[PDB]
Amino acid sequence: GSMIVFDSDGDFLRNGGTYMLSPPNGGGGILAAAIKDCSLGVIQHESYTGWPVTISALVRPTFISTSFQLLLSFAYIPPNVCTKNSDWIIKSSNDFEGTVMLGDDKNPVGSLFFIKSYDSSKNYYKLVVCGGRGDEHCRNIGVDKDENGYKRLVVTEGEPLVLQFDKVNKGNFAFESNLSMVV
Repeated sequence: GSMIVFDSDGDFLRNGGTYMLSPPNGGGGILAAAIKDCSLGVIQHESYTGWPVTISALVRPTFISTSFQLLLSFAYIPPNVCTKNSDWIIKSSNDFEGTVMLGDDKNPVGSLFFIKSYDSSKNYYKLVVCGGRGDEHCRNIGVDKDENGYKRLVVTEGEPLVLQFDKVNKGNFAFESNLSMVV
């Protein structure tokens, strides 16, 4: 059901806007870690505020609807030897149906996501990815641990990563320790 997404303040989510992903049920912020040349995988991690995400629809209205296919990119990544790009993309895995990675130097356009309602009462949302014609074989984005202890954002039919979208706090974000890659 097509409805407009709200940020944590109750304002309409803006197309092309940048928001801090804020899981209401704990676990920490969203950022990336190197997966060994090397590629960056999107992770959740305690004691990290995380990096803001820029959210853009394929059409140009001012506000985002749950029915819109979306491109997601980190508004910040640290200098690194893995990739120049920050677009979220889905890649296969020997451990999951898929995981959320960042595009390498040759794939600057990422995968298509939807923001779907999780709890209408509290304005909680989740991310889903679909295939085929655009809305087929849909899967949740959840969180799960890989062999090396990273809480990876994964494609799954299991319980999703629950989210709110916070307007960017310029303090919590710019903290130098928050801006370094997770090792």
